[PDB]
Amino acid sequence: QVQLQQPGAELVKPGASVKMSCKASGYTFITYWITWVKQRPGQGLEWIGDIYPGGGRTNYNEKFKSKATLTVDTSSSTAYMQLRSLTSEDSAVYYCARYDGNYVGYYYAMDYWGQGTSVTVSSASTKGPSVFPLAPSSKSTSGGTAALGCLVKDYFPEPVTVSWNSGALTSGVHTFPAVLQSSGLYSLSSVVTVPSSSLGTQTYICNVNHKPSNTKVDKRVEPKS
Amino acid sequence: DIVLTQSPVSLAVSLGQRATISCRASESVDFYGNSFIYWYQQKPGQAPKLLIYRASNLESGIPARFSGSGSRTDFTLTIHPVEADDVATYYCQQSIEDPRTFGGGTKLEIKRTVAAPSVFIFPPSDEQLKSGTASVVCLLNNFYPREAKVQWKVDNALQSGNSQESVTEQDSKDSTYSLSSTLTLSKADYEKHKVYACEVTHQGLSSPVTKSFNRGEC
Amino acid sequence: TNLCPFGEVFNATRFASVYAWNRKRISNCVADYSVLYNSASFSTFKCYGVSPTKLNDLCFTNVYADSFVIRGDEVRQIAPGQTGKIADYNYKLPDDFTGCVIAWNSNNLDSKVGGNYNYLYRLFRKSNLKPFERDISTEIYQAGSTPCNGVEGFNCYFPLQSYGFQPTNGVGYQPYRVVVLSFELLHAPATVCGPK
Ligand SMILES: *[C@@H]1O[C@H](CO)[C@@H](O[C@@H]2O[C@H](CO)[C@@H](O[C@@H]3O[C@H](CO[C@H]4O[C@H](CO)[C@@H](O)[C@H](O[C@H]5O[C@H](CO)[C@@H](O)[C@H](O)[C@@H]5O)[C@@H]4O)[C@@H](O)[C@H](O)[C@@H]3O)[C@H](O)[C@H]2NC(C)=O)[C@H](O)[C@H]1NC(C)=O
Repeated sequence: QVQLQQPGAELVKPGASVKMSCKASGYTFITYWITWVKQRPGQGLEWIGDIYPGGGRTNYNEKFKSKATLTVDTSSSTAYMQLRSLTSEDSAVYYCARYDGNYVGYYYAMDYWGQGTSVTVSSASTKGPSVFPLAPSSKSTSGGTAALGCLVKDYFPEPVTVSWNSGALTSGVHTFPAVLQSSGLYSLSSVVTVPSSSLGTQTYICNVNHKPSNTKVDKRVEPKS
Repeated sequence: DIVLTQSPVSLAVSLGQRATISCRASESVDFYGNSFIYWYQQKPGQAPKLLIYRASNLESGIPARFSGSGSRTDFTLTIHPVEADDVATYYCQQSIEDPRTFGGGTKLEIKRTVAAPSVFIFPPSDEQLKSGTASVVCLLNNFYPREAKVQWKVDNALQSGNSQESVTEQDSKDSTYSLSSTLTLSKADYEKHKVYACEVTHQGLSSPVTKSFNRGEC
Repeated sequence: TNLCPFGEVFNATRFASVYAWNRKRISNCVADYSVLYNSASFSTFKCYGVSPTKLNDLCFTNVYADSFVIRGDEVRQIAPGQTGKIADYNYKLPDDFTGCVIAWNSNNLDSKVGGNYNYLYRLFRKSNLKPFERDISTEIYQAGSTPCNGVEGFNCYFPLQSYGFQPTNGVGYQPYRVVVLSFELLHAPATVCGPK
């Protein structure tokens, strides 16, 4: 079970620094190169640099030698990337991945990846969301089913995660991407289509989790009146 | 620095049909018979996944529907037959020289049969109205193709400039989209009007569909 | 035509035991790496501080070609920062190593029917090797408080142990020939270059 694990998100102030971790397990950490890659929202991938955990030799993209410093801690099987003097242009997802470096085999192929650390560079304060019901309508079987949901509003930074009924309701759930409002806060809706008959019999609860503010809201959604 | 250019930028293909994505290198990536080109598949919100290494070698666990070919400057990833869960962006990478560089990506969309949206409208909750802002939401569920028009009408007047749309990624199983349109008003403005409606135009609807409510459940 | 004598190292009829690893100093020549790139034998070809594709474009003050035989599941120890019997007691690369490690299966040459026992490694040592140290001592290893007086006994072991290379063994326990090319850049003028 080869695994590379990265923290999901970081919020860091402009001009400050951030240090991100990539915890390796399921293989011998010091025999594979670790590489780091940048992906700005909606864009392609950009190579930052590589480190060989046995002895710590590094190789840097010339674009990033002033921005990034790669280290490892072999005792913990953890690789780190430090980014310095952050600007808004450094807001992005940073991936770690491994390659074996064998010229007659996989060579630079990245067969295993961490799931990325999403870095937001902002001076704004952390704000937990307000969760409001999108109540099902009394009119029955439009489209053959009823719809209901949660409006998750006025939170910062991303991300928020939504589940329904603690993860027991997964069918027909649609969680929209967050939109950045003019206020500088994020907003998101999560909806689910359910049988119109089940409106009385079944309780629907959206579970909203905003880890950056350590907020968890469980909001029951009921027909109005 | 080798520049890799991927075409098409976007591509729509039906189930069972063939998708061919091309990668063009500003310089040859051939070294002693090897083409150091790699292909990755990235589904939204996830790390890229290795598909092909050394331009034609399939990574273990990857279906043979994926194939890589080409030499020197021109390379191709082929998906035949295309399936529903192939919705992703596809990237090429070169490693003949440093810095290793990636192409800009090719986004693959599944063409399926037309499907009309199911339309629902949601009034603002009373809890939100206590804060002084009212959000009215219109939901278009499980539709294809992506093009849809959502028009907000307040007391029968078309409203523009105070609404925002968000769309999901194409569903990995049924290949539909879903869309929210949110109309934002101050509490005072919301309370000045009675009829709230959203009207949806879409290729799957023989004529536009309107969902509405009267403020205060009138 | 003054080609660096890679064939003398890679294709030498005899290879050394890893505890007595051989070193060939290479200088004043043009190194044609094509012969390495065009070889289908190599199972390991890993470079550090240098790129495998860029070798023909680079110039070095000196090249050392170190060679020896180990078993296959030990080739992973021939790399910077490694631990284990081979890396600690037989052949150690520094953290800042600059060069390439090349290995290929040599079962057809270095095994024989009753087993080949002429290849050995150091099993016991009082301290780890320093990088690029070659220890050929056969002195009895004192594992306990009792002195050994040159004689094997209860806590007194001969420090070397034979590989038993059986032709029918699995690949993890088959012999692999290894060449380690180290490229040293000094401030002195360069003597070894690939075809630029
Ligand atoms: C250890 O010993 C073994 C056995 O003795 C050695 O193995 C032999 O190695 C040679 C290579 O050194 C192999 O044979 C030839 O490889 C030649 C290399 O080809 C290049 O150069 C030629 C002349 O310049 C040319 O014909 C050829 O043209 C090709 O490439 C061009 C550029 O890409 C292209 O335009 C042409 O159209 C063409 O495709 C190359 O430029 C070649 O001349 C021969 O055809 C053959 O391939 C042997 O097969 C190996 N034999 C075995 C049994 O393995 C080994 O190298 C030794 N190791 C060391 C370290 O010395």
